[PDB]
Amino acid sequence: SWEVGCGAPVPLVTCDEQSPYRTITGDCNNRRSPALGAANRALARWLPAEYEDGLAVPFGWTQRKTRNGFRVPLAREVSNKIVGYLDEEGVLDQNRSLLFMQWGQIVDHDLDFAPETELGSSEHSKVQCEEYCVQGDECFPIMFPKNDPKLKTQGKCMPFFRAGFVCPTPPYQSLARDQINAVTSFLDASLVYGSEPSLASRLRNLSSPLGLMAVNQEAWDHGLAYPPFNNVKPSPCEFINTTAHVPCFQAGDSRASEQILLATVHTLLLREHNRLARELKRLNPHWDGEMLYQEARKILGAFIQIITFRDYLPIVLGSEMQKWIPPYQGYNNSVDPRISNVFTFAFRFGHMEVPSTVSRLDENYQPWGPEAELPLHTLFFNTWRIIKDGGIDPLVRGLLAKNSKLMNQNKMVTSELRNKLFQPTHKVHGFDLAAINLQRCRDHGMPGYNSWRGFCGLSQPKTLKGLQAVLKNKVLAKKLLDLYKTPDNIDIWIGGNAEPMVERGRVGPLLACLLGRQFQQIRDGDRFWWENPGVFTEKQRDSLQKVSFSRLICDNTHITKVPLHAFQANNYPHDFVDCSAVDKLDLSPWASREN
Ligand code: HEM
Ligand SMILES: *[C@@H]1O[C@H](CO)[C@@H](O[C@@H]2O[C@H](CO)[C@@H](O[C@H]3O[C@H](CO)[C@@H](O)[C@H](O)[C@@H]3O)[C@H](O)[C@H]2NC(C)=O)[C@H](O)[C@H]1NC(C)=O
Ligand SMILES: *[C@@H]1O[C@H](CO)[C@@H](O[C@@H]2O[C@H](CO)[C@@H](O[C@H]3O[C@H](CO)[C@@H](O)[C@H](O)[C@@H]3O)[C@H](O)[C@H]2NC(C)=O)[C@H](O)[C@H]1NC(C)=O
Ligand SMILES: *[C@@H]1O[C@H](CO)[C@@H](O[C@@H]2O[C@H](CO)[C@@H](O[C@H]3O[C@H](CO)[C@@H](O)[C@H](O)[C@@H]3O)[C@H](O)[C@H]2NC(C)=O)[C@H](O)[C@H]1NC(C)=O
Ligand SMILES: *[C@@H]1O[C@H](CO)[C@@H](O[C@@H]2O[C@H](CO)[C@@H](O)[C@H](O)[C@H]2NC(C)=O)[C@H](O)[C@H]1NC(C)=O
Ligand SMILES: [C-]#N
Ligand SMILES: [Ca+2]
Repeated sequence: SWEVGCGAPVPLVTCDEQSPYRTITGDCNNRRSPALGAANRALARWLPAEYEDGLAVPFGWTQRKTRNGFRVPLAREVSNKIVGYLDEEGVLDQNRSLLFMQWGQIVDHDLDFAPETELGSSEHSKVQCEEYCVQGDECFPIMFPKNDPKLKTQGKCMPFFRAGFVCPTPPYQSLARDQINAVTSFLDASLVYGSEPSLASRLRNLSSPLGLMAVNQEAWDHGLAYPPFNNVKPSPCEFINTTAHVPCFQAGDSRASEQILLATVHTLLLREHNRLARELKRLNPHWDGEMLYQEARKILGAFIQIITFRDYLPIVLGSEMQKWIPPYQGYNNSVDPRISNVFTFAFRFGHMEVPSTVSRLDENYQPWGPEAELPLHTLFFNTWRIIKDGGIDPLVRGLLAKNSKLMNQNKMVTSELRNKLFQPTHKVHGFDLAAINLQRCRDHGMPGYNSWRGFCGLSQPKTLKGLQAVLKNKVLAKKLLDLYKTPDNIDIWIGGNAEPMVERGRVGPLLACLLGRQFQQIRDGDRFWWENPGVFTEKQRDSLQKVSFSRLICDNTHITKVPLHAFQANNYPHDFVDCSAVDKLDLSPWASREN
């Protein structure tokens, strides 16, 4: 091999080994191999990387180089031809609420983040990439094709910087290049608490022995808290409304404010921790602050794993669920819990589930005000519509009463994301998420569609006729091959998402396999999985089975009408009940007695 002991982790940590609590970084989960699943380590490779020069140069970089004999097509062209559509009508998912899309994003943020590069405390190429579209070093621009309207209006490209990678931060030369996962691989609410000790400690309220998370001191939502403001300037959230001067929120994860509905769920989660910590202080007046924090935290981790595995996964994977995720049989220390590189692209099926608008509803679940429904592109990095325009309740009702967008082979990704995305570093609402997904697959050394079809034990299309049969669509198959010139070159993201959906699910066979095996691994390779004997007591697990997202809303908002099954499509008011009908989480089992 090339080094088995390489890298730039968090330095000096040692395992307690008989401690009830997860570490913040994820170290010490696996006794035998402590760094497994820890944050700031390389994403795992389930298959060897594919680079133009075998090591680090992505396909698409050199113009004369081919992949299997052909030029790879430009990400934006694939975007323009396959991914865009104009008419938003009829695209809604008739049996999935907007919360279905939004939870996907929460789970994702808990599992994987692959940061971009700097080594530019002040850079000037950071401007050579934007201003001039010059490829080079970590600038890998998305060039516009001939006849792209953004040419007329935007320039020659969209800037794009390669993903950070292990060992160093420098150009290098050891093993093939591996990207970093800056968060913990375990579903452990790292998105609320942080994945590094410094951020984790900054998010806490250490001014009092109550094990609380710090809340914003400038704004309140009917007596309920908001996260802290991230008071580092310049702020993306301030930039979108020079006048409101409302900054981004501070959470355990830096993307928290990417969009308003994401900021919203982060807020409920923060609020739930504090609720939990208060409740455990009435029950155990003798507990110190550290114990309150850790105990509340452990519960919150179990809520996220439960909602995810009991309510969310079954409706993404449908009939494939049991094929890839059998009933839990206990912790297996031989299982690799790392998130794989390919999963961070497979989990992006979610991009096709985002609708063009977001609504605010009032207490009768009717349009809230004259500007109730808003285009998604104005909600990127937008915290001012929250703080200054209703708080989170009207947003929360929207999440329950509105639908997600349905993946559709003819209508993939809304123009709100495909033409009008806002990137926190630049200043235009003019980027293309789809094109970015394609560029990123290449950046990350992904194998092609057929390599993954094979990995998953599925047939590999060698012909147009074969691709037609697999996609079950003549027209999609043909545009795809007019661009790629062989199924082997199709980027995993577009190939995976082009497959028709398995029965009672929302992803096709390939994605169901990639998703499925990954989820099986993080549950079975987790020493702190909630069902593993010894983590919780039996009585404690009997209480946890009764959690729901609907209850989380009742305890942390002023929404008083919710559905019993929040992920499916719900109509008001037939499918909405009063909060009193929804099970509460009983904490008596956490009552500790002295003698
Ligand atoms: C704005 C964005 C969203 C909502 C309006 C959104 C939504 C989702 C859903 C619902 C996901 C899963 C079900 C999901 C997964 C992942 N995303 Fe995506 N997303 C928005 C915007 C972005 C941006 C920008 C990125 C970074 C793109 C890049 O490559 O530079 C992004 C990424 C991801 C991602 C990979 C994360 C990682 O491992 O680094 C998902 C698993 N999303 N999003
Ligand atoms: C909207 O989606 C719903 C969930 O995807 C779906 O109903 C679900 O159907 C599944 C089986 O396909 C059932 O799962 C479990 O529920 C029963 C309760 O009667 C249990 O006893 C069984 O163990 C069973 O496995 C549920 O009945 C149901 N899921 C939930 C949690 O509600 C609807 O059919 C969809 N609506 C439409 C119009 O298709
Ligand atoms: C860390 O936790 C501290 C303890 O809860 C907390 O202090 C509490 O702060 C709130 C307001 O910030 C106070 O609530 C009071 O608000 C009005 C002022 O307009 C008063 O008139 C009322 O008495 C009301 O109680 C709490 O009194 C205060 N509690 C204590 C015991 O000091 C901090 O705010 C938390 N720090 C962070 C950064 O979140
Ligand atoms: C930047 O954010 C501003 C809010 O912080 C926002 O201005 C605010 O929004 C509207 C104006 O469009 C006003 O709402 C209503 O207020 C009173 C009564 O409540 C009405 O009489 C007004 O007619 C209006 O409908 C807010 O008062 C207003 N606040 C201020 C101080 O202007 C801007 O719209 C945001 N700008 C952009 C470009 O996003
Ligand atoms: C823990 O999971 C591991 C790894 O998947 C299992 O160990 C073996 O895995 C290989 C690879 O598929 C296969 O040979 C078998 O599935 C397993 N070996 C045999 C012959 O037992 C293992 O089943 C799990 N450990 C426990 C105790 O369940
Ligand atoms: C999406 N992040
Ligand atoms: Ca995590």
